[PDB]
Order: sequence, then C-alpha cells, then structure tokens
Amino acid sequence: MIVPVRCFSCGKVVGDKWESYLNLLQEDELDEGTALSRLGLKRYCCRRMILTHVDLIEKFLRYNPLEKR
Amino acid sequence: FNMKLAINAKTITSGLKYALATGNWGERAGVSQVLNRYTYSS
Amino acid sequence: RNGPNEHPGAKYVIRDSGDRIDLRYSKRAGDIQLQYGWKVERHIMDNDPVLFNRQP
Amino acid sequence: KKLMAQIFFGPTYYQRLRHMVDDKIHARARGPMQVLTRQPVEGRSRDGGLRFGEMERDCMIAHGAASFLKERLMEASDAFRVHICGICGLMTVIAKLN
Amino acid sequence: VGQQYSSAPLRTVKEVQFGLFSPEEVRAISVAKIRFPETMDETQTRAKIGGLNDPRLGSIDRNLKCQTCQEGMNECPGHFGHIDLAKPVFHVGFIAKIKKVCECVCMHCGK
Amino acid sequence: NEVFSRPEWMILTCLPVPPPPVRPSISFNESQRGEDDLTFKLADILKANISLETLE
Amino acid sequence: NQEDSMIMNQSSIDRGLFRSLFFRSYMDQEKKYGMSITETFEKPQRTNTLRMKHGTYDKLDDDGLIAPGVRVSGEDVIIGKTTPISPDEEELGQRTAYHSKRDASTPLRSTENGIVDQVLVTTNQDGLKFVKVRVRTTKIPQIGDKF
Amino acid sequence: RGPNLNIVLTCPECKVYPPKIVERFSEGDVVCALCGLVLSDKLVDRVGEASNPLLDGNNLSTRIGKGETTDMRFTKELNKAQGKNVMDKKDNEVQAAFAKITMLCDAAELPKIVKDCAKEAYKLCHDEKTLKGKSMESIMAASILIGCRRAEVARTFKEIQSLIHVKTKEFGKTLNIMKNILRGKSEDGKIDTDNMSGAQNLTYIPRFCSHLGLPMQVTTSAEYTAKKCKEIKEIAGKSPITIAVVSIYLNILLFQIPITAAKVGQTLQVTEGTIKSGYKILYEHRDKLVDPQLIANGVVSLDNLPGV
Amino acid sequence: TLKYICAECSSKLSLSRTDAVRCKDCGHRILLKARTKRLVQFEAR
Ligand SMILES: [Zn+2]
Ligand SMILES: [Zn+2]
Ligand SMILES: [Zn+2]
Ligand SMILES: [Zn+2]
Ligand SMILES: [Zn+2]
Repeated sequence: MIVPVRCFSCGKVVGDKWESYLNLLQEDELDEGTALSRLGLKRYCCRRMILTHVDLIEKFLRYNPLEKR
Repeated sequence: FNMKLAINAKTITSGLKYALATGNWGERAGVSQVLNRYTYSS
Repeated sequence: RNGPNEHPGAKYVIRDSGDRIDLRYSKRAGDIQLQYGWKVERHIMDNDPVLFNRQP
Repeated sequence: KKLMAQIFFGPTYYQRLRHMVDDKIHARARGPMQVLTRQPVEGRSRDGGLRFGEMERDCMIAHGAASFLKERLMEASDAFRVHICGICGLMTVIAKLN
Repeated sequence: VGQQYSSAPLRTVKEVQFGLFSPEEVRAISVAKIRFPETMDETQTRAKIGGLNDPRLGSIDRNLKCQTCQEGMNECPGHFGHIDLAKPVFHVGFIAKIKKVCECVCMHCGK
Repeated sequence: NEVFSRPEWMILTCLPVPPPPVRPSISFNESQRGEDDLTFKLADILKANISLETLE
Repeated sequence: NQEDSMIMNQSSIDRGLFRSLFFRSYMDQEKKYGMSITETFEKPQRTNTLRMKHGTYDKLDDDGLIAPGVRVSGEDVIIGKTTPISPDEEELGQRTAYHSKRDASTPLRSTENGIVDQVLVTTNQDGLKFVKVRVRTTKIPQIGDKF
Repeated sequence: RGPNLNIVLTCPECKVYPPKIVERFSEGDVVCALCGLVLSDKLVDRVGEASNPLLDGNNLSTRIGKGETTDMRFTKELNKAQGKNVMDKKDNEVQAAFAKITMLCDAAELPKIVKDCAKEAYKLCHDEKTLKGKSMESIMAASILIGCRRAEVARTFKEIQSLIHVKTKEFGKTLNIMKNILRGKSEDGKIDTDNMSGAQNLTYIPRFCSHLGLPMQVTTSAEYTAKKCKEIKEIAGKSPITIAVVSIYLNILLFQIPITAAKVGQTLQVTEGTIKSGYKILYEHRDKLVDPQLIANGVVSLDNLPGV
Repeated sequence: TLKYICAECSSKLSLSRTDAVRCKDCGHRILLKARTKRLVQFEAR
C-alpha cells in the first residue's frame, strides 16, 4: 500500500526515497532508471523495490474518515 | 373486488429472489453463484 | 508433575477402577501418587511408532 | 567458498496462495460424537476426526495387522456393549445392571 | 469412565442367522404399544405416553433415564414398540417374491 | 425356513416401531425441535391406520 | 526444496515479504420466537445464565459486543446473546430458581485470534437488531504456506 | 405425577452438592472442576425436519409428490385418499387460516414477525366459545392488528380495512374479544406492554411523512410536535390519526414545503376541513409545539406559520 | 449507555438498550461502535 521501509533482499532503507523518486520523475523529467541510479539504488533488488511499488494509500485516502475528531 | 388482493406482488418478488439466491432456476442448478472477491482477476 | 501444558507431559490419569482424571483442574490437590496397574495418558514422545498414510 | 556450479539468479513474480498450513493442521485424541452413529464428528472446525476408509482397511488387511484394524474400528471409534439372548439372537435383553 | 460392569459372560459373535419377524414375536419383543401419532403432550414438557417418543422405548438425552432399564443414554440400547395394522399390508421389498410364490402355489388351497 | 422365515411373514400385520436412538430428534439452536423422517413417516402410518380403523 | 518445495529468506519475511492481512466476519441476529420468546444481546452472568461457554466474558460490554481495537484469542466470546428458557427442565442439575436465561453467544474460532477491527449494529428487513463483527489477523509466511 | 427419570451429575469423591462441573466440549468430557474426575464421557454434540411448536403444536405430516419416475394416476389417487382423513380435518382449518393470514400479510408487505405474531394470536384465540359467531375476516383482521401492534409496527384500522373487507363494528368487537382472550390466557397460563396502548400516535408519523415525501428532519419535528400536542386538553381528545396529521401539516407549513392541505388530506384520507380545524386549535399554542433547538439554530422561526 | 458513530454522517451518539438503532441527526440505520479507549499493545515484529 505504502512504500516499504526496508528492501526485502538486503535491508537497505528505501522508504525515504519515494517522494524524491516521484519528484525526479515529474519535475526533472528523468527516466525511471536514471532516477533510481541518482537516488543511490545500485542493486536491482532495491531498484525493483522502488520501481514496482504501487501506491494504494493514495486511493484509500479518498474515502471519508470513518470516525471524526 | 379488491385489486390489492387480486394482484399479489410477492409472486414476482419471491420468485425472482429465490431464483437468484439459489441456483435452482425454477418457481437447472448452479445458474447463480456467489461472486468471487478473493482477488480482482478472480 | 509436568502436566498437559509442557511436552513431554501427561493429560489424563486412569486408575485401576477405570475412572479417568483430567490433570487440568486436578493440581488443586497436588501431584497424584501413581500405583502399579494404572494408566497415564502421556504425549507421544520420540521413537513412538505411528501409522502414516496418504489417500487415496 | 565459491560454489562449483553457477546459479540462475534473478527477479521473478511470485504469488501467495490461499492455502495455509495453520488453516489445515488439526489433531484429535477424543472429542464430541454425532448423535446418530455415536462416532467422531466430521469437520476440523468442530474438533472432528479423520476417516479410516475402505481403502485404509484394505491396506491394513494386506499388512495383516488384524489387531490394529480392530483397535481402529472399535477403540478409536464407536464401541458399544449389548446384551443378547441365547434363545433369540435379538438384542432385546433388558439389563438392570444396578 | 466407561460403561458399568456386567455379570453376564462376554462372548464373541460367531454366527448370524437371518430371518423374518413373526407377528407374535414382534408383540412379545415390544415393550409398549404406540397408538398416538404425536410426540409430546399438550404442555410440550414431557413425552406423551403411548406416542412416538414413548419414554419406555429409550432415551436420546443425557438428562433423562429410560423407563424400562433405568439406564442412561450411553447404556440403553433402545427398546422396540409395535403398531397393530388395521389390515395386512405387503412388504415393499418382498412384492416380487410374493408374486412368484403366488404364481407357484394355488390361490385357493395353497398346494 | 419353517423356523425362521415363512411365506406368511412376508405380509405385515404388526409393524415394529424402532426406538428413538434409531430416529433421534436433532436440534439447531436447542430452542427449535426437529423430528426424524422416520418419526414423520411413523406418525403418518399411525394416522392412516386410525383412519382405516374408524372407517371400517 | 526437493519435490516442489522452496526455501525462503527469513530476513525478507521479517522485513515484510509476502505478509498478509486476514479479515473474518461474524454475524448475529436477535430472533423473536413468537410473542412470548425473544433473544437479546446481553453479557450473561454465571448466576443467571445456564450452559454458558467456558470462555472468558470479560471483554464484552453492557451491550454484549466487544469494542473495536480489543484483542481476542481462542474461545473468546465476541457477541454475547441470551434467550429465555421454559421451566420444568433440569439438565445435569445445576438448574435453580435463580437461572432464568440461557446463553446463545457466538464464540471466536478456536484456532484463530487477532484484534477486533469494526463492529456495526443495525436492523434487518424485519426490524430485528443484528450485528456484524470483523476481526483482523496477520499471516506471515511459514514452513507450510503455499506459493 | 410420574416417574422421575432424571440424571444428576455429581462427583462421588468430592461429595459437594451442588457440584462444580465443566463441560469440555472439545474433549467430549464432563469433568469435576475441583478434583478433575471425569463424570461422563463420549458426550454427543439432512435426516430430519424442523417445526415450530408454537404455531403448529405437535402435528407430523408428509406430502406426496412426483419423483424421478412416477405415474400421475398413483399421485392423483393417493392425494385423493389422503384428503379424506377425519382426524386431520380439524387442523386443516387452522392451516387454511394460516395460509390466508400469510397471503394478507404478504400483500400488505409486512415483516415476517408481524405475520408470525398474527398466526400465533389466531391460534391462541381460536376454538373458543366467545368467538363462534364472528366472521373469519374479522377474526383475521383483528389478529393482524394485534400482531402489528406487538411488533412495534402498529398499523391503523382504516389501513387494515383497505385490505380486509370488514366493517368497523365487527372489527372492534372481535378485537376486544381477542384482547380479553389473550389477557385471560396470560393470567391463567408476557403479552402486553406500553405498545398495547391504543393511541400510540408517535408510531404513525414516520409512515405518513414517508407517504408525503418529507425529509427526516421534518419527520422528527412532527414527532416532537405530536408528542407535545397531548398537553393541550382541547386536542388530546381527538383521534390519534388526526393528531399526527395536524402535527405533520403544522411542520409542513413551518418548513414551507409546497404541499397543500388538499393533498395532505387526500393522501392520508383525512378531511381538509378537519385538518384546518385542528391547525386552528394548535395555532394558539404554536410556541409549545416547535423544537427549541430548531428555533434557536434558526432553520425556521415561529414566523413561518400563517394563522387565520 | 454506550457511544456509537453514524456510518454516514459520522456523528457520535449515546444509545441505551431501549433506544432504537437509528441516527437522530440524519436517520441512518447503521452505526459503528466507537473504538475502545483502553491502550492495546502491539509488537513491532
Ligand atoms: Zn536491496
Ligand atoms: Zn430371547
Ligand atoms: Zn432402556
Ligand atoms: Zn470432584
Ligand atoms: Zn447520521
């Protein structure tokens, strides 16, 4: 749903690069591979972690909250 | 003569509800099944 | 003494009279004294023979 | 140490299926019996037992374990004591055991 | 716990002799005569005497004893009743056999 | 067989009634009572027999 | 990994490989048997309820329902319901004048456990009150799971 | 007045009476909680049919129908023979009455509980000396009204008459007789609560407002107005139907919903003159017939109520 | 009395055993029980 905190294979921290990856794709008009390389993800285990992630939390946030406060 | 008793809506309502709730297509089997929601492709 | 919650352990104790005692709810009176000819239903331990099957 | 052979290594798409061992594991030493046949109840959700079918009986017959077959069919399942008359084989003997 | 001790000798079934009940044997074996098509009395508290679930035929409850043997559900084997039919009726499983015997014997002297 | 099976016994005059164990009364929530199919058929037999007796 | 088996990385499992949420739903209704008998959601007590389950009723509230977010384990009762009984019926003794209700509660599955997620109370087409309770659990890969 | 035939489970070793007993369903055992001794083992937990011993009592019967192979002659003859039963004739009348009650309730779109209660009331009140000269239509209508009231979905006399063709005199007499019978059996052998009251005008307001298509806010305001309307002696004596209708009309004009009294009375079968007359009485106490929270929030004030 | 929340307008209500299951504000017939206010412990594994 949300970006994983750690890479499954090796344990590198990748949960702090989702916003940077999206910003590189949108504002900088960079390709996915170039953005992944620029973010410091060298091993394809982390490259797939960030490349194949699907952000379903954005869709889940479209529903009105069940409980208010 | 009372039309409310001459026409019984339960005939249509119960017939359709039964035929859809169960697979018995009367009053063939397995015409209606519970939709699979295990996954989107399913 | 180990009882039914620790392997190896026991679950029931059967006296020579045929009556069965559940070790659960029995610790209130303490450990039971065993006598010859009684039966202790104890957990299957290592090297116990068991029949292993696969259908059909 | 390096493996003598080289390993095919790469990403692959894998799926987790609905079958989990924790949802199938079940064992029974004793439990409830059905009202009709007074045999172990069916269904792992109700602490039911496993079926010792005709094929299992045939395999045990081939093995020659007559005592094991009898124990499975009697001690591990329904076992009932009835009183029969010597004149008529009918089990219509009223027994005031007390 | 197990079943209560019995003084009768313990034996093993060696032969099984099949046969058909005679009406006299049915009446003798029966412990009660069922003449009411109901199961419970007007109060729905206890089984009606002479009904289908007559207490003399046994018990299928863990809380009631059998009025015949005074034993629990796990010891009572069950006791048979009987219904005296108004007229004789054929046995559905023996109609063909009865027909063959009728064609084989005379229908006026039985020879 | 003269002793165990005569042709006259293939015709039923006295119908044995099995005990409740053969036809137990099941319960779903224990607040609703269910009766066995054998019990239903035996009740039908009794009603028909009483009707025939009263008629004849 | 012989005969169609596999070896999985325990570190990857710890980091969240092939982990899943399991939601299970239980439904219960207040049935009205005639004008005399009716069932109600309640927290049965040991002094007024007969044949109540051996589980623990500490988690129930005054309405006979567990609030969401509470943890439940095997044999725990999640929906507590009671129905009246007719007199002149004694079972295994233990039936005194104090007892006037009997339990009809819905217990959690013996082998399942988790945290109650969402409980909703409403009325069906017939106007009888019925409730739906959902329980969450986490399934982590094991040495028996299928992939 | 009969044999005991009762089994009581007690621990011989403990001797405590009453005993603490635990039913281990999973292990199929009944165990003493103090010493752990097992008292009874091998305890028990489609082949049968279910029945309700409250509407049918004890009556076991089976139908005859076609199978995978059957001849119509045998089915017809067997059904004919089964029909000519004297013992079963008595209960067939009750079964037919149940069938007609079911048809009426189903055509009325009433919940299952309503028709079940109606059948129970009919069975309880049937076969008595008091109800011997009254029409089955009146009996069924009275039973349906009693069931509707017992189910907290009480309907009105005119609403039930719209389906069952029975005049008011017979309907009321039968209803009173049935209520007396129910009270007598409740005492000798509960039955009634606050719902058994006659007026209960609060229950009608939601359905009338639904018929008129008003919003739930207007429905709640009308409920409050009707609840407070009983404090005026000049209106408390009026029929509950009129009280509810007048309250609904007052709230309709309070919220300025474009529905005229000519249509309100036409939809709820109430005279427009009666509606306006009741509005005249309630206008003198409009101040006590409006929700303080509503008037404070300002959705509407007392002003939006024309007075003649 | 116990606290519930409407399933549509998300209003907190205080319901008793006698009160009907219904939202007094909008009229919705579905209510979700309010989350328990007692802390629940979770392991970070
Ligand atoms: Zn990595
Ligand atoms: Zn004999
Ligand atoms: Zn007996
Ligand atoms: Zn004891
Ligand atoms: Zn709401």
